[PDB]
Amino acid sequence: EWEPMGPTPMPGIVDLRDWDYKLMDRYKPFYAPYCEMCCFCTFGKCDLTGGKKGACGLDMTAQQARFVTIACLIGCSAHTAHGRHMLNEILHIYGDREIDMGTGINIEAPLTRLITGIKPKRLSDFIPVLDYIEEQIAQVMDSVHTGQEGSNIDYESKAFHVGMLDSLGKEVADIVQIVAFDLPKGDPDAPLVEIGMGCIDETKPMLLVIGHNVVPSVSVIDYMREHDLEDKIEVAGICCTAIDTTRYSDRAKIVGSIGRQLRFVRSGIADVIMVDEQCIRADILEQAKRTHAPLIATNDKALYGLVDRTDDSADDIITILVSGKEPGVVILDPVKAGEVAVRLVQIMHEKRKGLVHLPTDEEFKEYVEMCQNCDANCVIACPQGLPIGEANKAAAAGNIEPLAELFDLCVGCGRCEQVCKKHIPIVDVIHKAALPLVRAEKGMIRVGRGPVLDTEIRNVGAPLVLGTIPGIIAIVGCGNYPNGTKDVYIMAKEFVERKYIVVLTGCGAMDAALYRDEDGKTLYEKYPGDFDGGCIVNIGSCVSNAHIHDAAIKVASIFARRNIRANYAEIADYILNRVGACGMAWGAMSQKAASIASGVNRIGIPVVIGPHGWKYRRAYLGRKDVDRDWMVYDARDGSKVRIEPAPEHLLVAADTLEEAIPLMARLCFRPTDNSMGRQVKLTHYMDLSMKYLGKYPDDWPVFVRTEADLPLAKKEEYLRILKEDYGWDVDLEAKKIISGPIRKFDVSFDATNLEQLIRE
Amino acid sequence: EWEPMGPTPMPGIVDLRDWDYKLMDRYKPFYAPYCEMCCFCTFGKCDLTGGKKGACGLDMTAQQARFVTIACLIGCSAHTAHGRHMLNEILHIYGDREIDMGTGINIEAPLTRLITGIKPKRLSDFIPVLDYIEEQIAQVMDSVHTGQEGSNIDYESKAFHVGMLDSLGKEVADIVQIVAFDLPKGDPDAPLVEIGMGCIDETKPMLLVIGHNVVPSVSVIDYMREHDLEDKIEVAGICCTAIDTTRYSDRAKIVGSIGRQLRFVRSGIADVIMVDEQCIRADILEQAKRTHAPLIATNDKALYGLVDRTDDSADDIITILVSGKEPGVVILDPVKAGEVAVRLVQIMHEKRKGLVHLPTDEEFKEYVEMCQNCDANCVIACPQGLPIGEANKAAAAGNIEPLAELFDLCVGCGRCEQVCKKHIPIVDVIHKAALPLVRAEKGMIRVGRGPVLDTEIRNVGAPLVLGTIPGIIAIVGCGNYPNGTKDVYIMAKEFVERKYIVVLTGCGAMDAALYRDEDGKTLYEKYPGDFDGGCIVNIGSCVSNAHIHDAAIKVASIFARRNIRANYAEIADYILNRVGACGMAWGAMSQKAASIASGVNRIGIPVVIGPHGWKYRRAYLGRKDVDRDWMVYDARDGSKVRIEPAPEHLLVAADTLEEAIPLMARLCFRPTDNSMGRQVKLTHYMDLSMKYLGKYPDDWPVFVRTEADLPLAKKEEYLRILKEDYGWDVDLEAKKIISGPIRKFDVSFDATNLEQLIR
Amino acid sequence: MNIPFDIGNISGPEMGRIATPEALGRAIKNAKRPLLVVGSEILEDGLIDRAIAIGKKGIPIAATAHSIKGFVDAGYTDNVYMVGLHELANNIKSPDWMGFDGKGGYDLVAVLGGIYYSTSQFLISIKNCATDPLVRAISIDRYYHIAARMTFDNISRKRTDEFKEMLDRVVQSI
Amino acid sequence: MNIPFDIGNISGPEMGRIATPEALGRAIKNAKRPLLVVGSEILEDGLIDRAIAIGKKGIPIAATAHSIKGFVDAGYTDNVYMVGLHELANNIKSPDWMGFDGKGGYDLVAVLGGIYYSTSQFLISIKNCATDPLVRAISIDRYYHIAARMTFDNISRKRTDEFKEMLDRVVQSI
Ligand code: SF4
Ligand code: SF4
Ligand code: SF4
Ligand code: SF4
Ligand code: SF4
Ligand code: SF4
Ligand code: SF4
Ligand SMILES: [Cl-]
Ligand SMILES: [K+]
Ligand SMILES: [K+]
Repeated sequence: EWEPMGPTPMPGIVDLRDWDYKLMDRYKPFYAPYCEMCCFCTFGKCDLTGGKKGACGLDMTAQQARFVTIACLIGCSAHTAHGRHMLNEILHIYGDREIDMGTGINIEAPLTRLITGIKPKRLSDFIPVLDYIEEQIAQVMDSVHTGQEGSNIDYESKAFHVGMLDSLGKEVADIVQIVAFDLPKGDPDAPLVEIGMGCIDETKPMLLVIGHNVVPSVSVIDYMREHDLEDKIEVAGICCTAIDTTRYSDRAKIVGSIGRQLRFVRSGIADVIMVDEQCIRADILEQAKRTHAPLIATNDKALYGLVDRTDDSADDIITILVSGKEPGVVILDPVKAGEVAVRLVQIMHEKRKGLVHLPTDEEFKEYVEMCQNCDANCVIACPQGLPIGEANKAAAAGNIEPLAELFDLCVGCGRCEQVCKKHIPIVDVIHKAALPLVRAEKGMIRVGRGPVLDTEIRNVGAPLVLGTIPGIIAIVGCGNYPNGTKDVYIMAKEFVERKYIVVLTGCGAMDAALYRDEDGKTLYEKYPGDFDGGCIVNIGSCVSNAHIHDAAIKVASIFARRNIRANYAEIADYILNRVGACGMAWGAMSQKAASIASGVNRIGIPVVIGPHGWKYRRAYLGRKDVDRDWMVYDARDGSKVRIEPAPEHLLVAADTLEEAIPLMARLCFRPTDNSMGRQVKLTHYMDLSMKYLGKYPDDWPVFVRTEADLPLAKKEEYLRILKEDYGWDVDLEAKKIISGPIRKFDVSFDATNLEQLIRE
Repeated sequence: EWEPMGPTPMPGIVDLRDWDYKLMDRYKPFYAPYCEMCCFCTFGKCDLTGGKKGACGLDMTAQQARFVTIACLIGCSAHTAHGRHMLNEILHIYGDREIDMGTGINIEAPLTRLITGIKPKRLSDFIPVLDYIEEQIAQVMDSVHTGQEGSNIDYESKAFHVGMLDSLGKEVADIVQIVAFDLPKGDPDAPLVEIGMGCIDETKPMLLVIGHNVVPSVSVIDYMREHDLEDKIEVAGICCTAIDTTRYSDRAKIVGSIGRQLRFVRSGIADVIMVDEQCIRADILEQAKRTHAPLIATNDKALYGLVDRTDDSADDIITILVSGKEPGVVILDPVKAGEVAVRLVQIMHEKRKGLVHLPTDEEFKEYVEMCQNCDANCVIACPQGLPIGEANKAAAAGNIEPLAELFDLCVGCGRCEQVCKKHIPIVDVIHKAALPLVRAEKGMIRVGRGPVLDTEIRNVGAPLVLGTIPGIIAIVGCGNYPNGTKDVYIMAKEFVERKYIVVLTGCGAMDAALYRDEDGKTLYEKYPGDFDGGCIVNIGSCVSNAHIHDAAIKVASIFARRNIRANYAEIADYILNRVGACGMAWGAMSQKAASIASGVNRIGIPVVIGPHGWKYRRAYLGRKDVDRDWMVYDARDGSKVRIEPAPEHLLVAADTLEEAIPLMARLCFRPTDNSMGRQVKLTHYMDLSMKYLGKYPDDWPVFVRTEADLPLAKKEEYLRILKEDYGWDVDLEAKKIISGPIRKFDVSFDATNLEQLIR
Repeated sequence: MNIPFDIGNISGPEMGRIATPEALGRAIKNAKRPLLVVGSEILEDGLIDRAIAIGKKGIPIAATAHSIKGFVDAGYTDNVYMVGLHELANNIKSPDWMGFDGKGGYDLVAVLGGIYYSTSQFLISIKNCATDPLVRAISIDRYYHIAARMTFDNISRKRTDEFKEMLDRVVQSI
Repeated sequence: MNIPFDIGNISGPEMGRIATPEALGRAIKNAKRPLLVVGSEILEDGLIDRAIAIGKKGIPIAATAHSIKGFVDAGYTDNVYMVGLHELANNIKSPDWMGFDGKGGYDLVAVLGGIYYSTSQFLISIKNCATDPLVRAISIDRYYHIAARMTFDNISRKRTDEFKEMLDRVVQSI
C-alpha cells in the first residue's frame, strides 16, 4: 500500500543470515574464552580449552557464540518485556493512544517499518510487533539448548538476529512512552535538568527512584502535581528511570549512573526508595533497611521476598511501612505505588531527620589506622584494582587525597569489603574522604529528546553521506569504566568541538554531564541540542538508543530515497557503505549493552567498547591486510573494488581514552566519501592521533586516494611524507600523487556488498 | 459456562508465588554451586564462594537460583518453540483441524484449562495459549538480567513459574501432533516396534532421523507410502523423533537414546542422516561426513553452516549431495526434505557399499597395544570415570571383556578421545570390543500412547488416592546415567511387579525396552499398556510428559469433582496431598529435563534424579526433623495437623539404583492414605528397603498411625520392634499400638495447605 | 599438579589443599563431633574395613548410597546411620539440625569411598553454605577433592594399594 | 598460593606456570620470532626503559593502548608498532598474518606493562585459538597471568622494586 513489501517481512533466524555472513566474512568473530568451560548440562562440566568439543559435540568457539547469544537474549528480553509491560498498563490505565510524533516527523517508527513492514497508527498496533519479537525470542532461546546449532557462525547470526529484535524492542518501548506520556518529540531546545550526587536538596523529603520503567514515576509526578507538592518534595533517580522521569517533569533531578548507585543509597539521603526493574542493586533491600528508608518494589521482575500488597489500601501500606513491621512492600499497581511513595516520603523525612549514615571523623580515623595494607586482598577483589590499602595508610598519616581520588574511579560494586578481615566499610571510607567533591558534583544535562526530526535528516543527510559532516558519534552504554567517568566527557567534548554529531544515551549521557569547562559550562549548557554537526544531543534512556538506528534509516529513505518496508539488508548495507558513524560504550557491562551492540552492528554501524568488554568473550574484528575481505561491488557495472578498511572493525575493545579517540575517528571513514569529506575526516584522524598518541598512524596513507584527500593546512609535508617515508611516487613540485593509493577515486562509486543491488 | 473461571487465569510471575512459598517453606531450596563464580556481566568475573555477593549485589544463593531459572527458561523455550513451529507448519501445510481426542476423553487439554482457563476446540485455538507462554518467557528472561531479583526464593518461584509454562508448552506441542497426524489417543494396546543398536536391517537403504520435531519425518513416511517403498527402506530414529515417528508408522524402528547416538552414527549404518532440533550431536556434520552420509538439516535451530536450499528443486539438491560438492544441506520445507531424504537414501545405499567405519581386528589390536595406560588422562576427561586404559591393556593381553563392558556404561560424549595423545578412537574401540552385544541389542517397545483415558482415571482414582494402588512411577528423562542403561529397566520391572502404575517417556522409555527377562520378553511385551496397576505404559516423547500432569489433574476433576478452570493452586495442593506419585529422571541431563522437573514439582509431584543431577546446583529438600515444616490444615475445621514426611523431598538426587528404589517407594506416601493403602505402600517400602539395603529404614515407624497400617505378614514382629526398639507403648497381647504414632488415624482428615479451602 | 577426577571441576578460586595422611587423621581427632561419610565405593577393595576401624574409634558413620548393606554384611552397624548424601548435605549446613544422636551438629565431615562427582558437589555445598558455624569438610578418598578443605591428590585405581597405605595411615592417626 | 589480579579469573584447568626470570628470558631468547607486547602501564615506574632494552636486542614491540606516546617521547620508535590489543590478538592467532615486517607470524608473545583484565583476555585468546601453529604466550609483568603459559607470581605495587629486580633479570637473560 504505502510502500512495496520488501523481501524480509518479520524475518526468522535464516531470513537475514546471508546479510550476517556478509558482515562476518569481513569482520570475523574473535573469541577470548573468559570461562574455558561449560556448566549448562549434567554431562559437564566440560573443559573446552584449546578448541576442544564438549560432551555434546559443541566446539569451544561455538560455545562462545552460544554464550553471547544467551547474553543478547537476556538484553533483548529486558527491552521487549519492558515495552510489553508499559503497553499492557498504558492500555489498561490510560487507554489506546494514536501515534502522533509531531509535524516534523512522517515515519513514526523506521525500525518497525524496516523489520516488520507494519506502519503503526495507534499504540495498540505495537501488540503484533511485540508478539513477533516474543515468538522469535523463544525460537532463538530454543537454539541455545544442548544439541542444537553446531556452527559458531550460525550462532553469531542468531545473536545478530537477537540484536535486531532488540533494536525493534527498544523502539517499541520508547515510542510507546513518548506517545502515552507526551515526552519530548525531537525537541532541539529540550529543557536542561540538574544532575550529580551533590545536586540533591537534603532539606526536603527525598524520593529516590531506581530502574528503567517510568510508569510508576509518572504516577508520582501526577500525584505531586494534583496536590501541589512539586516544590515540597525532591524526586531524583538513578539509571534510566531518572532520564525518563525528567523527560516527563523537568522539576525532577538525576542523581547519577550505575557506578553511583551504591554510594548514594549508603549516603542515606533518600527517605523512601522506589525501584522498578533492571540495573538495580540486588541488595537494595538490605541497603535501604540500613538507612531506615522503606523500599517500594513496583515490578514483578524484582520482589526481594517482600509481601505483595497490591490489593491493600494505601493507608494500610503506609501504616505497615511507617511502623517498621515490614522493611518494604510490593505494589504492582503504579497509580497506588505513586500515592504511597509521595505520602510516605513526607512522613519518613521527619522520622529520619538527624540520622547519620557515613563514618564519623573518629570512625574514619579508626578504619584507616586498623588497615593492614594487605599485599593482595581488597585490591584483588576490586574489578579496577584500586590501591585501597595504600590510600588507607596515606589517610592514616594525614593525606586523604589518595582515598578521595578513588571515589570516581570506583564503580560502587562492594566486592572489596567482603575480603577484608578488619571489616572496614571501604566504599563508605572512600565516600567520606571525598565528601567535599561529592557535595560539589552538580552538573546540568538536556532531557531525553527522543527521535531525530525529518527536518534534521534533510539538513545533514547529504553532508553526512559525503563525509563533510565527519560522522555521528554515539556515546552510550553502562559505566563500568576503566578509569573514571571523565573519559566519556572528554570523548564527547573532543568530537563536538570538531563538528561531529554527538548523541548520548543512558549512563554515558549522565556521566558526560558531570564536568564543566573553563567557562563553567557543561556540554549540554554550551552546545545546542539539534541533531546537527557541533551539537550535543541527549537522545534519552537506553531504549532511546533505537532513535539512532532510526536516524540512519531515515537518511536511507529521505536522502537516498530507498524503500525501507521489510527491506533490512538493503538499508543496513547502505548504512555500512555510506553513513559515517561510530558507537562508543566505554563502560559496557550489562546484557542489554551486548544486545544493543548486536542490533547496532547488524544495521551496519561499528561500536567501540572499553577494556572490560573483552569479558563478553566475542568481538568482530577485520583483517585490514587480507585483500579478499575488502571487496565491494560497484553497483553501476558489477565490478569488484578493493576498499580501505572503512570501518576497519565492527565491534572492538580499546584500552584507554587516548587509544579510543583516534580509533573512533578512524571508524567513521566510509568508502563513498568524496574528496572534501575524506579530507575533513582525515584531518581529525591525523590531528587526534598526533594529539593523544604523539605520532601519526603507521598506515594513514591507506585512507588517501588523491591529493584532494589530504588535510589542507599540511598538504605539502603530507605529500613529502608519502614520498620519502611510504615510498609513494609523488611529484612534490606539482603536488601530484602518481602511484601509491590503494584505489582510484570516483565520485560516482556506487559501493555495495549486495549482488541484488547490481544494475548491470 | 462449562466451569466457573478460577482465580489464576493466564497467571504471571506473582499470581502463583504464594503456592510456590507453600512448596518452598516445606521443601526449601538447597544449593551446591558447581561453579562458585558468575561470568554474566563485565563487572565480573565475580567470586561468590562462601555466600558472598557479586559486584551487582546478588548473593551466592540467589545466583544459583538465577542459573537454574535460565536452564528452565531454555528448556521451556525448547518445548514451546517446538510446538509453535509444528503448529505453524501444520496450519500452513495441512490446515486447521478440530481437536478430537476420541470418545474416551472429554477434557482435551487439562493443563490448558488449568493454567489459561481456555477450552480449546481447534488447533488454531492453541495460538493464544502459545502467545501467553511466549510473553511470559520474555518477562522472566527479563528477570535474569543483572540488577533484577535479589531473593533466591523469588527466583525459585520464577523457575517454578517457568516450569509450569513448560508443562503447558509440552501439552500444546503433543496435542497438536496427536491431532494433526492421528497419533494414538490413549491406546492401551498400542503397537510394539523394534528398538536397539542391533534391530536395523543393514542390507536395506537406511535413513536415520535425529531430534524432536517429527514434521519432516511425517513427509518421509507419507512419501514412502505413496511410492510403495515402506518395505524397501529402513527408517529409524534416535531420541524423541524416533518415538514420534513410530507413533505415526509402526513400520519405523528406534535405534536408541542420546547415549547411543554417537556410536550409531560412527557405525556408518546410516546412508543419509536427517536432523531437526534438540539433543542432536553438535558435531553431526563432522560425523556424517566421516561416514560419507549426507546430512539433511530441517530446522533453523541447527544449520551447521550449510547452504539453505529450501527453494531449490529436489532434483538439484539430490544432484549436489550425490556428487559430494556439499556434505549436507538445509531444507526448511518439510515436504521437500522428506522427498529428498527418501530419494537420496536409495542412491547413497548403493554408493556407500564397501565402506568400513569401525576399527578392523588388526587396527583394534594396534590401538589397545599402543595405549600407554595413562594414570589420569582419558579417565579424568570421562564423565563416568571409566577405566579405559586398564580395559585397553586387558584387551592387549587377550581379554576384551573389560572393554566390552564399557559400551553400555559409556554415554557417547567423545571427551575421552580429545585428551589422548596417541589419538586412539576410544569410542570406536569400545564399540568394536562389544560389537557382538551391540548387534544383539534387539528390544521391543510399545509406541507412545499419549493421553490417559477417562475410563482409566475412573478405574484407578480411588485406589490411587486411598493408596491401594501404591503410586504412579514415572521413569523419564535423559540417559546420562551413572552406571549404564539397565538401572531404569530394573526400576520399571521392580515397580510393575509390585503393581504400581509404571509410565515412561523419552530416553527412559527407550532404555527400559532394551532388556529381556528369563522368558525372553521385554517389559512392554510382558505387561499390558493400560494406565493401571501392574502395567507398563510408554506415554511417548519428552513432550508427552504433559500427559502425566494431565492424568493427575483429571483425578482431581473426574474422581474428586474439583474445578480446574484457572484453578492451579487448588489442583496442585490436591495432587501433593492425595495423589501418590514419583518421578525418576535417573539420567537427567538437559535444560529440558530441568524445566520438566520444575513443572512436575510445581503441580505437587516429587522427582528423584541421578547423581549427575547435583550439577543443576539446586534441589528442593525437606527437613523431616523440623515439626513446623510439616503442618497441614484439616479442611473440616481449620485445625493444624503435623503429618509424616509424605513426600519427604520434592527434588532429590540419589547415587545408586539400590538407594533410589526404596526412596521412590518412600516418596509415594501421602497423608490421605487409608489403612489398607498405607499398608500396601509400607509393605513395599519395608520389603524394598530390606531387599536393596539389607536393613529396614531407621525411621520407618513414622509411617505407622495404627496397627492396620502395618504389613500383614510381619505385623506381630513389627509390633514387637515398635515396642522394644522404638519405645512405643504397644500391647503385644492385644496386638494394638497405644502410643508412639505421629498422629491419630482419622479417615475424615481433609488435608490441605490452602487456607482458602478451610470450611 | 593436582588433578580433579573430572578435569572440568574447576569451581572457583578456593581449591582444596593437599594434606598428609597424618594431618587428615589429626583433623578427625581434633574434631569435637566428626562424621565419616561413605558412599557406594566403600563396598569395594576392602575399604569398609577402614570405615569400620574409624567408626570403632567412637565416630558416627553416615552410610550413603546403598553402603549400609556392606555394614550389615560386615556385622558393624552400631553408630552407623542410613541417609542420602543429598539430604545429609542440607542437614549438615542447617545449624538447627541436632545430628544423628540428637546432641548437635558436626564440626568436621570426612568423605571416603564416594562417587566422585556427587561427593564433590556434597563437599562444595558444605564449603559454600556451612559457614557459621563453620563445618570443615575433608576428603580421605582416592580423589583430589578440589571442593574439600583438605584432601589427598588423585590416586589411580591401578595404584589402589598406595591409596590403602595412605588411608591406613589416616586411621592410625585418629 | 598463586593470586590472579582478579580473584575471579579462574578460567579453567590449564593454569599458568610460575617461571623464574631466567626461564622467561630464555624463552624469548629461544624464540625464532618473539614479540614484546606492552600496554598503558609501561608508561610508569621507568618500565619503558626495560621494554626499550628488550627491543634493542632485536625484538619487535607491539605498543598497545597509547604506549606509543612513551616510545615517541623516549626517542625509541624503531621496530615499535602502533596496534590495538584486540586486533593484535586476532592477528597473532591468524596463521596467514605475516607480522609487522611481513615475514611471518610470531612464535613467542611476551606481555609487560598491561592493564590486567584486558591483557589476561588477550593471553586467553592466544592460549585457546593460536594452537596450530602453536604460539607460546608468557608474562613478564607484575601479575600472575593465569592465562599465560608461563608467568611470575603477583607482585604488589608497593613491592614494585622487587618486580623491577626480576624484570631486569629477564632482560639480562634474553
Ligand atoms: S551443553 Fe555441551 S559443552 Fe555444555 S556442559 Fe553440556 S555437554 Fe558440556
Ligand atoms: S566498591 Fe569500588 S573500591 Fe570496592 S571493589 Fe568495587 S570498584 Fe573497587
Ligand atoms: S583488605 Fe582491609 S585491611 Fe586489607 S588492605 Fe584492604 S581495607 Fe586494608
Ligand atoms: S564462569 Fe560462567 S560459563 Fe563458566 S562455569 Fe561459571 S557460570 Fe558456567
Ligand atoms: S551479573 Fe552480578 S554476579 Fe554476575 S558477573 Fe555481573 S556483577 Fe558479577
Ligand atoms: S565417550 Fe564414553 S568412555 Fe569416552 S568420555 Fe564419554 S562416556 Fe567416557
Ligand atoms: S589417554 Fe589414550 S593412551 Fe592414555 S590411557 Fe587413555 S586411551 Fe590409553
Ligand atoms: Cl548502493
Ligand atoms: K583486581
Ligand atoms: K572423570
